[PDB]
Amino acid sequence: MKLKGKKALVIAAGQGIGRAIAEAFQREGAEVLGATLHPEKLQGVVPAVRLDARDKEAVFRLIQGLDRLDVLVNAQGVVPVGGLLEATDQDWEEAFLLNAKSVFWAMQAALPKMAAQGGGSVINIASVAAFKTVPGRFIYSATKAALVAMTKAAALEFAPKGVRVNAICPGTVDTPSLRERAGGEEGLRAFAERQLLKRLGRPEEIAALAVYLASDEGAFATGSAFVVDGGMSL
Amino acid sequence: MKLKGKKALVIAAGQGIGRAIAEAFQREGAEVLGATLHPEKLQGVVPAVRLDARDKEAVFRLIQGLDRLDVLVNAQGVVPVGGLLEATDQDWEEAFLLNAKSVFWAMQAALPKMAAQGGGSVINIASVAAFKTVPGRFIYSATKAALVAMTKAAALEFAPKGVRVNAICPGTVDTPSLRERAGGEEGLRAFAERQLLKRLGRPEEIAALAVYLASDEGAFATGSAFVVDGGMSL
Amino acid sequence: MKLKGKKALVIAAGQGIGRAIAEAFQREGAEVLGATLHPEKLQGVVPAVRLDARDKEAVFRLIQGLDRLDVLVNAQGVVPVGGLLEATDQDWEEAFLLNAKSVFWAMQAALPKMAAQGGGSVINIASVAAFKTVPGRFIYSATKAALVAMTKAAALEFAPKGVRVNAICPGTVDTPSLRERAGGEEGLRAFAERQLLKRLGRPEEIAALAVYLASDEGAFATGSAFVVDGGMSL
Amino acid sequence: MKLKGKKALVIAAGQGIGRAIAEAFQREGAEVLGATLHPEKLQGVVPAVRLDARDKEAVFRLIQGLDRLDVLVNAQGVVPVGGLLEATDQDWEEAFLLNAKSVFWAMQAALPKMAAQGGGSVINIASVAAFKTVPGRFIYSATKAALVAMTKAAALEFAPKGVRVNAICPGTVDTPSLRERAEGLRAFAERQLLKRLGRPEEIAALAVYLASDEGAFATGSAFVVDGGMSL
Ligand SMILES: [Cl-]
Repeated sequence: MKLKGKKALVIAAGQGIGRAIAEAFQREGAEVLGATLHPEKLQGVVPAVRLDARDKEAVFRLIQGLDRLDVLVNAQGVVPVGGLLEATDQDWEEAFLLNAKSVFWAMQAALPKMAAQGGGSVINIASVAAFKTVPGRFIYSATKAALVAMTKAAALEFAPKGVRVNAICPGTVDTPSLRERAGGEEGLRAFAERQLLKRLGRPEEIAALAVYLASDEGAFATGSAFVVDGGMSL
Repeated sequence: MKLKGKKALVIAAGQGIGRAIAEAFQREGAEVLGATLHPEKLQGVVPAVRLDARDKEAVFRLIQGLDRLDVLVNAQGVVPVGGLLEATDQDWEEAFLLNAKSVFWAMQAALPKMAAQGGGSVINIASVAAFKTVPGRFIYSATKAALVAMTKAAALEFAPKGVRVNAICPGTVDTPSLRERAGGEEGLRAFAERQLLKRLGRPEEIAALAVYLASDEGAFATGSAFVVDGGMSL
Repeated sequence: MKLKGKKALVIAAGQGIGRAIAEAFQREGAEVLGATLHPEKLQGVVPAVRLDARDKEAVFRLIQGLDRLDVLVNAQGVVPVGGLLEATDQDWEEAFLLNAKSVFWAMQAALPKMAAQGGGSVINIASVAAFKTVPGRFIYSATKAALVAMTKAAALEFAPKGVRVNAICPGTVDTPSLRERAGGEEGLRAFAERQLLKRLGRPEEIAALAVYLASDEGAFATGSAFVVDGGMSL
Repeated sequence: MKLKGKKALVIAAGQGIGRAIAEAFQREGAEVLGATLHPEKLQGVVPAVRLDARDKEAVFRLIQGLDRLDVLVNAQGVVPVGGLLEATDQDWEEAFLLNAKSVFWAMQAALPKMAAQGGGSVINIASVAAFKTVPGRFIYSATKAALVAMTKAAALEFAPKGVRVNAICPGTVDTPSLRERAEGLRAFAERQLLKRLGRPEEIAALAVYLASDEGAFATGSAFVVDGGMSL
């Protein structure tokens, strides 16, 4: 319905938000390719290709190899944990690489391609951590603030070329990566109890917003950072 | 099919964004009640009722008279024109009454009722003027900043009761009221030429986002202000 | 030394933050006039004039009657308390009148005057409530968000004239009116203990920032909102 | 009189905003040490030491070697130019190292020390580019947004220990680096609302407030001083 005739690439489509967005896009009629470290995770759900988003050459090769790209979703990311003194140089470099530099490359590859094919939509999954300080997320927040600034910079520069660039900034969403950090879904029951809404977000809730941004009806949004966080940053 | 179960009330559903939202809500399966000063405009389009949002008793009577209310959309508003010295006390009183005070009343009426029924979704149509300073919008900008603050306050307070409260913040959208502002359709191209995208927003672009926020998929968004402004605040 | 040869008007200079600003201004060499409902509180401290900031005519008459005005400080304000359903129309009208409309009037009177003399500085005392949602401040936060938007709108309009307009956004500051709504000392003390810094802000901490903004060294700040809130909005 | 008896370290104190801050601190009574790649620029005027802020070991050694430290200013930085496609990975690495990672290190060294010795004030010189998008500043904007996020994170974590952490976010300030980037200045001043560039002294006076006892209620703040350019 809403994405028929659109060609989409979703980076880190193997699980969680990335996967939910790939599945939602396909449901709305998009031709979707899910790039991920573990394409077997997508066996029989969405077309998939192996991609390590840390690999610049592979990111440029994949995007430049596509015939047409209408929507690019950057869902790749890692959540280092720790306050200022717990954080290490290795945390810093790993997180800035995957959370921000990877997206830099993907946009470098995709935006000219898109501009030269008329237009497009780029959707970066950031985090509410870009705006809201919480304990033990020193490195993570810095990477995500960088990502939002980059989203807006790209949006301004390519607006005259028909390419929209936006970020979605989720709060705490129940994902496989969250479960392994918090120890299963009843590990999650504790923190879900602390939320205002007494529950955690769903990947589907984030995917539906991405569908909007990818759609023809999302075409007047650019340079925006959409917070979906259950009121946690209030 | 995103709203098939839901009862929605749209205040100022007669034209522009409010009407686009009402029509879109209708298309997505919702039972819509359109309140407006001119109910004839919704004849054969959406069920309607006559309402002057400046009248506190009328606002409370309408909302408290409803059996069940799943979605409330506050699309009422006036756009006074002028810088600081051109602005009058009459502009101030009229704009704060309609743009802000009437929403205060609508929310006072609706949020307890929604709280009791287990949840719901309130959507305030604010403006990017709440965040982005532009010339000749002194009063308008103050009212819309007030409105976003109220949106967040209500969101925090009723999040435990499962009632979401969010704002959409449009940029320059082609509406009957903008056209009357611009002195006619002839005055629109000047506005469009100032836009990064070289075109004005479409009310449908705002409506699609309201559908997301009214839907079950929007249930993790609360206290957010969604900017859809064609990049103008970059 | 820092405000030598400056003429300053402080509205609501009779107590709290307003008084600290007037005293600090005078210490730094400015000629100061403290306008207040209660001029008796300033005798033998700063030159004083009776002024009810709710009275539009009186506000214009005082400001237009001054020979030269280099600095205007709007420190007037009231803090109603309550959530959405506790808040009243009385609260709304009173708070919007004093916190926002009176500043509208004062800037209408002052800014063209300052613009004609080639520069000046307007300092509005807003609140971190303009940005940060806290329980029980529904009306207050709305009025202060309005005030910050007005600050920026005026700043943009009069920047080419060399007149700066800025807001200081304090957190919880120890003032007679805070103690009037807390108790006097005992808690009061309870609230202080619970704060991040385990103390309330001092009026002098806001006043020193006001000195910067009023001074020639503050001439490159305009349209800014300076948060001084003991970290409470983090 | 605003900083009597305070001991301050200013990193990249050799020119521009860092230099103005070091001189202002001294006029306000502080004992100042200016650290810089070019201490010869400060000599006779401000006590100075050579420091390359890119060298992690050097940063920790200087800071942990100080007797006492009441105020730390991170004024180090670089402004790469270019849009998305112009920007290079080398631009990225060099700007994130100096603009952000070196501040990470300086705070890791200084904050625990301050916490154990009666608190203090850390002032990071960011940029209004952290908030306001302008053409040709893709990398720069990313680094300064990271820096503001870091400022707020550190401020929350160390508020309970008497340490304040704040950022000043300048607009376009007349500095030797700007002049080299750009007479030249004129064309860039014409397209400013105030029809002129910021002065380093205008930033420095705000740093004095933040460093002072009267600035102690500010923490986690990002103070914009940009001539209205982000309006
Ligand atoms: Cl008073």
